[PDB]
Amino acid sequence: EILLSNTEERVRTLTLNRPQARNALSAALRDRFFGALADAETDDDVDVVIITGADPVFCAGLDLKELISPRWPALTKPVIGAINGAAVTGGLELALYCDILIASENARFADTHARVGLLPTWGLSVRLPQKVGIGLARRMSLTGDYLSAADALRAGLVTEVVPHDQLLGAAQAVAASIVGNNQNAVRALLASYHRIDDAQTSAGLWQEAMAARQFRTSGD
Amino acid sequence: EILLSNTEERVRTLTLNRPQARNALSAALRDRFFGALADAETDDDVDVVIITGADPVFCAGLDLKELISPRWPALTKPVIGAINGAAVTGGLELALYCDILIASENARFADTHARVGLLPTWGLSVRLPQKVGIGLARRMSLTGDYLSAADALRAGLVTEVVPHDQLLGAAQAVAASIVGNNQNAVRALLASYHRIDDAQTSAGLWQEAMAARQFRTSG
Amino acid sequence: EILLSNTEERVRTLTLNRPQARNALSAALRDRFFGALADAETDDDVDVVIITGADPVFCAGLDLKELDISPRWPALTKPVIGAINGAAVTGGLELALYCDILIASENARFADTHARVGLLPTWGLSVRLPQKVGIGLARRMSLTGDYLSAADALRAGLVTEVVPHDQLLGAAQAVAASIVGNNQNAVRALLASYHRIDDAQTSAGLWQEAMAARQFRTSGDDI
Amino acid sequence: EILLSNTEERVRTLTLNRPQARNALSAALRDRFFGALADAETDDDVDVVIITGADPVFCAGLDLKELDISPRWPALTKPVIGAINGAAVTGGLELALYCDILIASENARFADTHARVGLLPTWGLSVRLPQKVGIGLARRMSLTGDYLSAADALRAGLVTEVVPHDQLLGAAQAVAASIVGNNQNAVRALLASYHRIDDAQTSAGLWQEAMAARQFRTSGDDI
Amino acid sequence: EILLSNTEERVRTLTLNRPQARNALSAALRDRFFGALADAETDDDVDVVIITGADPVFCAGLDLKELISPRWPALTKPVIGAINGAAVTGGLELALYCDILIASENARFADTHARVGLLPTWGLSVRLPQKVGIGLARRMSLTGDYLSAADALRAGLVTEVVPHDQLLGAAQAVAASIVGNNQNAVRALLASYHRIDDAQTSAGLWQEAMAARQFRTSG
Amino acid sequence: EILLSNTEERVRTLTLNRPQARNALSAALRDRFFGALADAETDDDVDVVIITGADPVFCAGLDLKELISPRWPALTKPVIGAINGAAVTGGLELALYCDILIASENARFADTHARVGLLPTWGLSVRLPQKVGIGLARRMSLTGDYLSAADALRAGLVTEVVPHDQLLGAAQAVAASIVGNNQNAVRALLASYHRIDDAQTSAGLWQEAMAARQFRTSGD
Repeated sequence: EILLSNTEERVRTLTLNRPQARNALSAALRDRFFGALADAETDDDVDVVIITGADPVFCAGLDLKELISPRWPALTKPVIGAINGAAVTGGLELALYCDILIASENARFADTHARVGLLPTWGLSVRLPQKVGIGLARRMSLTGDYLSAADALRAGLVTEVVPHDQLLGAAQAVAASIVGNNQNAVRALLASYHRIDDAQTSAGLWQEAMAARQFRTSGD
Repeated sequence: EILLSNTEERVRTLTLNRPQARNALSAALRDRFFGALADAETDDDVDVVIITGADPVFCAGLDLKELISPRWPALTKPVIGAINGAAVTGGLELALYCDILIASENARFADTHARVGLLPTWGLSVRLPQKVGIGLARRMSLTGDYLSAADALRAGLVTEVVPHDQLLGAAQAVAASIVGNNQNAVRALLASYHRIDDAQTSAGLWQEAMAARQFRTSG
Repeated sequence: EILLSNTEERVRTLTLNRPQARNALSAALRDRFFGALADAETDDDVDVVIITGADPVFCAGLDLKELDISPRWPALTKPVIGAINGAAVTGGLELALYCDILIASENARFADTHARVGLLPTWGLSVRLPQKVGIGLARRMSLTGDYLSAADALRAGLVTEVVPHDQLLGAAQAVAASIVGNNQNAVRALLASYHRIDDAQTSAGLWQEAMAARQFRTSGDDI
Repeated sequence: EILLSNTEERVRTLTLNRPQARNALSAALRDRFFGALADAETDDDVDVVIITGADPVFCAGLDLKELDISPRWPALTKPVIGAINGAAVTGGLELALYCDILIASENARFADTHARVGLLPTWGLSVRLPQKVGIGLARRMSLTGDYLSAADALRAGLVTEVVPHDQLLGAAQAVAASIVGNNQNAVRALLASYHRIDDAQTSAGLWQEAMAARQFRTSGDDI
Repeated sequence: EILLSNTEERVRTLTLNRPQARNALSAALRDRFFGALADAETDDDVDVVIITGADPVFCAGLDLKELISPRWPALTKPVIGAINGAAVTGGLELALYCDILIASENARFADTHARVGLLPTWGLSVRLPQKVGIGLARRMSLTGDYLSAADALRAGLVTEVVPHDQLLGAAQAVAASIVGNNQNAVRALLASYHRIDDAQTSAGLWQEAMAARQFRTSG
Repeated sequence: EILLSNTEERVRTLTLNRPQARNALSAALRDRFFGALADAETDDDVDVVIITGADPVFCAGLDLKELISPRWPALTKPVIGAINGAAVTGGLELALYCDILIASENARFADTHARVGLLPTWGLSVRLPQKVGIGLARRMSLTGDYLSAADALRAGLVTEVVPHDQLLGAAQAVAASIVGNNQNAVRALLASYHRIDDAQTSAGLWQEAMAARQFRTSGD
């Protein structure tokens, strides 16, 4: 129940499914999600992964009630994020890991790390400015204010915005187009893109990790 | 006839000219185009280059019938690309090399590498993310779908979209403004831009080349 | 009077104030402005800095009538919001590029005249302009010298927001208020990290910018 | 008693002190050692730190009998001289690699057993070992598990000096004295810069080291 | 006959075998050598590779008579080079690819690229400075002089120098110790070393390749 | 007089010549030296440059009595440093700029920046550890102690050490070997090496510059 999984036309959709807890990532949901991605890489029945959330929220972030190392695994199959509502903090980081984002008109995005007195460890501080721009990333992180779907489209955080009821259809359409191409090339090319990106982001991700340790050390 | 070249008031326009083959880049057309850019760098009558294609396509890519090391030379004179229609795969890569792009309303852009079962070797895997964003580059490369002129503008791939018949006039206008500035500074600054950019892209282009070698090696 | 400073509820606003000279940066105004950024970092009454200009220009660039211009934007851990009220040109475009966060008046516009006057930049334009507006737009800006409108800067990602002229400071103070409302140890530890991550990318470019500027000056000392 | 600390004329010496257990780093000794480095940076009585071990081993590595080992060597601006009195193995080789400056007893020797015991490193061996002994020697060390003698470490550049065993601390304190005699604001501003320059190079490698270690643990959680 | 291959107790030794042409790498010998390394990566009977040459030269470089893209494949199994004599130019580059080197007292090393009017394309301009120091790489490349086995040891190019007749035994000894360790960890660590190294060398190898293209272009 | 210049067999030797001031670099000597290198690049009569000092010192560093931006120009011809005695501080930086070093038994090397309360601006803090190793560079910089010719050979700072009276002969021999090779290739290759090195050292040199400005700012 806490994660749904379904495979149609070689596209597997993973759905975060604790809607009454606004899809917060508990220890259980983290293990199940990150495990489900790893399995999709090795499963010859799947070419593309779509990730989404049960409405009205995509992901509210880590289950802070309950409470952090990075776990997104190495994939050569593409992951499309179908963002159905608020993506906040660690939930925003999940969106940021996706290769391709599409958004409902209901999508919005926020970083509350500075608001709740924490620092990111899942790449926000690298990938946010990479994907929305330096100033917008800094405005988002320091104010903690929401970025709308329309503005996310403008800044290049998502590739498409559609009416709520069309969201999954749109993600499936992009996935069908991928599925219809040569998959040896899809994966070789995507693996190459990840390598080239990783080469630029490693140093920055190391610094994100060190900044978080130092912040935790002095607060303790 | 396959490449047209005209020099006017220190602006040289190179026109890919195989309209019936949608300006597909043959071995002969590669040699004339890349060679023309090299000649342009050292010709003292030239301050600025404009590249374009004979209608209705800018460049369909490599000539796949006939059938790929990089050959765009090191330049300190600016190259404005006037995209008059489809820029596909190899031809998107030509667009990506240009310092500044302006598009007809008819421009559209595509990467069909993964559709036809090849990996890029002219910088697409580096420059496309650089110029349209990671998300969109990945959506383009993996789908093979066209990005419209208007979306190219939004994403920052092109600086201007004008109606089709204003395209060259729009390119010549930008050229005139560059020519009207101090050419010593224009070249020193451009060289510096290239250097700073090259420092960021080198690693990535090497990884692009190795990925292509490994892919060609398995098949 | 060439630089105004005012401090309201942990937000310090620095206003370049030579309106009749378009807020051109004379040596005196540079010493004043850069000195003021330095102080703000050490002042325990300040969490956020806003920089802006006296209408109608934000900043026309260096005082060329008055005129080796080394970089002087100091290491800060507090955010600096640029409220761009009008033209930011050349050095003044560089000041804007240094800001963490920009907000524009519909009156704002942006331009690089380094190639027009035949000089190369030493305050990071060659690195940060492509970084924050895209490569092709940066190259077209620098090489033509033409103005980028507020609408196009928003489209390009150079500013976060365009508002009507009389709302400009209101919009900067609203972002300021939200930052001030958050946990300031976290705000600073994150901004610092953001700055280290960015710096790790820009440093090789800034060195090459500086070497290019030295080489260009030295070959003109042969003309 | 598991860690000795002594402070003499602005030089603090930290001696790993479980000789009969070869100065293996138990959780208690790690908390003690790393805590002590942290304190030294904030202590106004200390300009220079020397780390060494109780004879006959410098440090045998982590307490494996006792046994996710994240990096804990803190950001310091004061120099740390490693006086290597004997074997430094695996984690203990990593502690030595963290030092700014090494001096060895003829008794010192160095080894990486990560591949022998089937573990990957997370304290920077994969980055710093090639950095400070050369690529081929690092690869031969890590892959064979064999010992590198003091003589060969000097030849390779891993240590700055080899002395007779009973001169070891004398030689570390002599370097300490000279550093202490210099301008300490300059000593620290330069060391800090040295650390930023190095860090800009090592950071991408340290991240990749960490990811490799995560991937290796996760595929063994399938065995 | 041109490449010898023997597998023993999970150690494979590849021997360049054109002694009369001083193991010069012909088109055919390149294909067999590079192909052999690729086969080695996927052969489950192999943990460690040793490369060496038939006496008296390790490798004289490319076969210049007959007459250069890089082709050393991505490996996670260690390659020990047993340098039995002269390693020159292309052949120095083979030595530089190896994870670990051991030398006969007869080994010597040279870069004759600038003497014969060529620029390197197999990583010399990156890996030589990396492995002997900047000063010495530059003295080597610009002079064309030999670096002796003993000096190679001092400078860190090789890990061990042994008398000529102990060379292979010295290489097999290191191989045995690697084989005796946990191979999962040995491969994961080696892959990680390669990755970390590749991250530092990519930009440089791209610049190496472009410098070679520009040089070939002017002549 | 303050700089000597002589060209034999297409090898130009530049000799720092204020021996009674231990070849300290005054404003005049800086202009004349850095100008002399720039001229050698453009002078078709020259293939190699050797730099050295009038005995007993190579270079004591900047004329501190008198009192700093970097000025070593872009060269494609090789520069061999013939180090005849002490190379200290800015003088050590000069040695570090050379492509190839050879040393008299009289050579020694020192960094006194921390001793005299200054920070380097001519690349010491990048190139020292590049060429002698991280720990030795740190030992040298923080103690200010001399490194001998023998140890400099060991650490890889110089390529050769010879008796004092043989020093220039040795440099001329290495230069003759260069001169006898194909000069199009010598220069293309050396230009490529400089590009590859510059790519690794730029970020670090920028940080050296920033560290120096910040140190000067706080001391003022």
